[PDB]
Amino acid sequence: TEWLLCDFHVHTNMSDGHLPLGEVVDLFGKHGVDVVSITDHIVDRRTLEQRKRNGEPLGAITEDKFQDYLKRLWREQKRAWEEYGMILIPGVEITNNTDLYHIVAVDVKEYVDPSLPVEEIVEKLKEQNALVIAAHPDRKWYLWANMERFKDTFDAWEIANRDDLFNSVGVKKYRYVANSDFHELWHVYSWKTLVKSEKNIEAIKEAIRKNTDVAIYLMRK
Amino acid sequence: TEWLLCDFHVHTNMSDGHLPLGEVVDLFGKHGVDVVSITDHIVDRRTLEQRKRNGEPLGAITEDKFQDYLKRLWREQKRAWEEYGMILIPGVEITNNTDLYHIVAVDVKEYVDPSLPVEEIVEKLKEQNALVIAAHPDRKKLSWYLWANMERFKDTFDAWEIANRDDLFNSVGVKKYRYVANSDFHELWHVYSWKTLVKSEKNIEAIKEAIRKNTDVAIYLMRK
Amino acid sequence: TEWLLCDFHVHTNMSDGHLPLGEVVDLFGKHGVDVVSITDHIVDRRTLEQRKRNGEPLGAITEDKFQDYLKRLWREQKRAWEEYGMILIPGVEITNNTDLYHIVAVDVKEYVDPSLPVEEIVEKLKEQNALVIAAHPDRKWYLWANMERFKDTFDAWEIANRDDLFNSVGVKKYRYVANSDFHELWHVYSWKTLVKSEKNIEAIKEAIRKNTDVAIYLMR
Amino acid sequence: TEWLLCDFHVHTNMSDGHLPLGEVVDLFGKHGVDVVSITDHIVDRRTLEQRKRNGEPLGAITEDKFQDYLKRLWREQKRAWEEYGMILIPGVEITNNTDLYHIVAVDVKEYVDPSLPVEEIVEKLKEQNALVIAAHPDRKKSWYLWANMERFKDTFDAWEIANRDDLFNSVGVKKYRYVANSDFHELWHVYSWKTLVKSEKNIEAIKEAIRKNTDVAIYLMR
Amino acid sequence: TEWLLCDFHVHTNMSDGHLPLGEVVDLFGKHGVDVVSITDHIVDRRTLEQRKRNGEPLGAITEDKFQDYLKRLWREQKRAWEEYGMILIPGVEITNNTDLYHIVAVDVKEYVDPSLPVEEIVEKLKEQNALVIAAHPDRKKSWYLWANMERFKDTFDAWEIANRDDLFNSVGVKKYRYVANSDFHELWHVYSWKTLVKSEKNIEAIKEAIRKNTDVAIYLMR
Ligand SMILES: [Cl-]
Ligand SMILES: [Cl-]
Ligand SMILES: [Cl-]
Ligand SMILES: [Cl-]
Ligand SMILES: [Cl-]
Ligand SMILES: [Cl-]
Ligand SMILES: [Cl-]
Ligand SMILES: [Cl-]
Ligand SMILES: [Cl-]
Ligand SMILES: [Cl-]
Ligand SMILES: [Cl-]
Ligand SMILES: [Cl-]
Ligand SMILES: [Cl-]
Ligand SMILES: [Zn+2]
Ligand SMILES: [Zn+2]
Ligand SMILES: [Zn+2]
Ligand SMILES: [Zn+2]
Ligand SMILES: [Zn+2]
Ligand SMILES: [Zn+2]
Ligand SMILES: [Zn+2]
Ligand SMILES: [Zn+2]
Ligand SMILES: [Zn+2]
Ligand SMILES: [Zn+2]
Ligand SMILES: [Zn+2]
Ligand SMILES: [Zn+2]
Ligand SMILES: [Zn+2]
Ligand SMILES: [Zn+2]
Ligand SMILES: [Zn+2]
Ligand SMILES: [Zn+2]
Ligand SMILES: [Zn+2]
Ligand SMILES: [Zn+2]
Ligand SMILES: [Zn+2]
Ligand SMILES: [Zn+2]
Repeated sequence: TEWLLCDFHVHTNMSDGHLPLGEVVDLFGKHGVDVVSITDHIVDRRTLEQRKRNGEPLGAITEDKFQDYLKRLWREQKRAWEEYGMILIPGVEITNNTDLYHIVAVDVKEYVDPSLPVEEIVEKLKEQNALVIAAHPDRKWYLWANMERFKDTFDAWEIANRDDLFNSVGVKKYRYVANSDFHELWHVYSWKTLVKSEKNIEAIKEAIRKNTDVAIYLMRK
Repeated sequence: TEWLLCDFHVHTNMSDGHLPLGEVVDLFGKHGVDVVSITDHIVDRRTLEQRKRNGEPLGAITEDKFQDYLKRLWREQKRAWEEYGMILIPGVEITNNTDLYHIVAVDVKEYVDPSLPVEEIVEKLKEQNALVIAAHPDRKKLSWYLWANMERFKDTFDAWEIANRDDLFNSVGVKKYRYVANSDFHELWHVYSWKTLVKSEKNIEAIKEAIRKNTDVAIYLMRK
Repeated sequence: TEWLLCDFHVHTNMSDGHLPLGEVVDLFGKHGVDVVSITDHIVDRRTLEQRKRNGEPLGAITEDKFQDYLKRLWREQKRAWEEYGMILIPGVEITNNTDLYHIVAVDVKEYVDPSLPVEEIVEKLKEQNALVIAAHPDRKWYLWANMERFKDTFDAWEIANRDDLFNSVGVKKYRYVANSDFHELWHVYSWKTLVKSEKNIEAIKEAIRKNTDVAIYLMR
Repeated sequence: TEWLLCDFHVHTNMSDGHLPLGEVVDLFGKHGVDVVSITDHIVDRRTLEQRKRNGEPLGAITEDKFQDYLKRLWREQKRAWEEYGMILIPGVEITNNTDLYHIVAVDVKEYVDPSLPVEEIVEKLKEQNALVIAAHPDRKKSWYLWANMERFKDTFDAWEIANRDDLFNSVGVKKYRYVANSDFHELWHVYSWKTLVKSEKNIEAIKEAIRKNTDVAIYLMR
Repeated sequence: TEWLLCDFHVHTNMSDGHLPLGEVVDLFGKHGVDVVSITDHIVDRRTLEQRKRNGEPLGAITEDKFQDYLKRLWREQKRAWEEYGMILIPGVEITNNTDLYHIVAVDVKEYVDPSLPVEEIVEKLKEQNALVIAAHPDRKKSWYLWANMERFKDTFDAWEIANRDDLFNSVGVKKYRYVANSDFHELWHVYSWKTLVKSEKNIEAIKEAIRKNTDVAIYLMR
């Protein structure tokens, strides 16, 4: 166990990020990030159809393309490791804009319908042995309004996002992670998670879940 | 360079803490803290006179007793190391309650008058090779002088408290200032608090260097 | 705020243009351009060494002369202003003909090695508070093959050059500018940039970066 | 003379657009377009007969209804100006799908038969003091106008150098007079290339400016 | 051409000012100064050696760090304009405490050795297209420039007629070209004499206006 620099909340142009998968990997890799998870949006059906009909970009991975999406991440795991000794973890941001809950899952293997209740989504992700994070809206909300309700539900809560800290997770002593919520280049510099863990995916998930050796770290230019 | 667990803002019953020094050291050592600074209060003359006048406790080390205070900590350095492999750094909290600024000095050697202007205090502390932290008032707390004037003091402090007890102060992070996180310990239960994790060799000069540079510094919430 | 006529991509005989600096400045001045950047080439070493070897002209400012070049441009800012109320901005075209990227920097202060990676080059230009443009090759290329990758990299992309529009910039809704890529007198008639901005260098760079009040205009 | 943002090529559900007239106006108004022309289709006889015959929608304003169509637009001129300070100009798209020329006319007052020769159409429109633009087929879609550009060099006040999200290099390379429009049918077509023109904010001044074409730029609304 | 409020003589903690660069900029920005030049000291060799030797602070930017100093100022040009619409101009105070001439240069691009003769300094600065001002010693403080005014009649673009809260009648009585600045080191020095100049809001226009000196006034900010 050394301390690893991690970012569990990162988007590409496969959903609504600015940048291609390869480039997001090169950026984080060249900046010494040890562990990154790609968490592109899957979206509730209302939101997706609202976008289709207004001719807006979907900004999401469709259920039909989700397998092809994970396949791209499976392949990038290889490049990320061989080129940077970086651990890339396939994930997803389960994004419900109708009921206003965004849930990040790390080490996902199957699509989960974002329109399902929070507990069913989470039970589904736990059946996949994914890590489950309550994401916090970025500075620029159902989970955060009902934190006591969801106390044993999530493995960790976002205490930090972009350049912002959220005192409510700390005050309640909840389990915490800190991520960039990356969409564009300059978001690479953000609060990150430092975790004391063997450098393998099961170990990393365990360490976040335990949350006894997890700190938050602000990466600056 | 392994990452070390650090708390640079800790008080004992020598100033206004609830607990005896020995007991504070034992508690931090048994909780596996790697670096602790004891930063008991020195307070401006006017505040002292006022407490003296109201017959309330001084809650501070007097100028006359400062070397005796340092002498207790130097002996505590020995025990801290022998019993826990812990680095105790003598420090102080320079407490101006008249003008409302609290400055934590880590690895202090000489008394400095808390009444002086901020930059005079800091220049004095730099001559001693002490690490100089801008302390944040705790949430159980007025408009505080350093925090109202952050841009003015940006090149004055080696670090600002981004966190204190169980609270985070987003202003530090938003501006990307150098940061530390401490307990501001007074009571048993303040041991469980935000702390600083720093990548550094386990020696006092190396630790101060790491904090000043502030590129391998994280914050860490110690829980029961 | 008035809309300004700008040309951010212009060469002189100090690199590979046909004309003297003074004459290029007058030409643009007299045709009523509000903002012009002189962007003479600096070239990667491999390409310089090749030309040296084949006895071909360098067509570039050498690293050693780069300050003397900018010096000439500082002096021309004074004259361009006094004579024509025109804003001349020192610039450069970072020309890598080994890996085929040309990068135009507006309000450049220091030489940047064109042999560096694109991202290193750009981060260096941003450190100088320069405006960074993806030059498109004239109709008579690594960046254009990799536009998605460089989306957050450039402040703007050439959507037009000489008399040619490049549909790919627009189709992608990328930030755009339009310039002459001037080398010859007749290149003064070309696609140019109309930008709504205060008439000052910082304001202009900001308005190109924002790109919300930027149009293209054909000078005939 | 400030620079006005303009769209001279917009359709409503009165021809083959998807949207109510009122909506179209509200959409352009609230996006800060200064000048809009509604240019619904009128269509050559042969095409209309063919459509009637196949039971297809006409997607055109009939000759019988043309004046009612203009009346709908005159009333919207008032609301466009009052609500948004926007100049709405009644126009039309003269649509010959038999010989393949689409001609956009801005500030139209009378119906003109799309089956007439290009040149006779343009003369009829110039007798009405209408601005006359050669419309370029949108990318999604051999066109007569565009195949015979030299023939029509002095025929049109302007050619479409841009349409929806596409640029057509042929107009610029020839250094012809140009405008850029949305060719709007669907809600999302409001984000398109548009024309930026330096002009007094009135319909005669505007038509004059496009015609001169020396203070005309194109502008991508995103 | 409206009248711009200007301060061409301001120091930061990078030389001997009390305040961070960012603060200085924020202070002038929020007080509505239109144009500021940061003019930290560069100092003659002999003075620097003397200071090193006495263990005093250098209170200067070294030749080695000059380009980094300018880089700090270029980045602040951007933030000054974006946050305040203020023009920040990189400058310098050429400080010869051996022969006693202080020369302020506005829009500087290269380091110039303060140990050079007055005239050689000014030529080097005019080769950079910098504006060149004779700085007047502040009152709190026999100076070469001021003792030899006739000698330097056509040497400087302007002389300091005012500094902090003091006016120097010698410049006006001679009817020389003038500017008025704060010579800022401490927070309270923002309230000082300043220059009001009728100019287009750009650095070349501004330098030209001061140089002509026919639309330049002095203004006490309180
Ligand atoms: Cl989020
Ligand atoms: Cl999001
Ligand atoms: Cl405190
Ligand atoms: Cl306290
Ligand atoms: Cl030690
Ligand atoms: Cl090119
Ligand atoms: Cl070229
Ligand atoms: Cl069409
Ligand atoms: Cl159509
Ligand atoms: Cl009218
Ligand atoms: Cl002075
Ligand atoms: Cl001084
Ligand atoms: Cl400027
Ligand atoms: Zn997103
Ligand atoms: Zn989200
Ligand atoms: Zn977000
Ligand atoms: Zn997100
Ligand atoms: Zn206390
Ligand atoms: Zn305190
Ligand atoms: Zn406290
Ligand atoms: Zn305290
Ligand atoms: Zn060339
Ligand atoms: Zn080129
Ligand atoms: Zn070229
Ligand atoms: Zn070129
Ligand atoms: Zn249609
Ligand atoms: Zn058509
Ligand atoms: Zn069409
Ligand atoms: Zn149409
Ligand atoms: Zn000074
Ligand atoms: Zn001086
Ligand atoms: Zn002075
Ligand atoms: Zn001075």
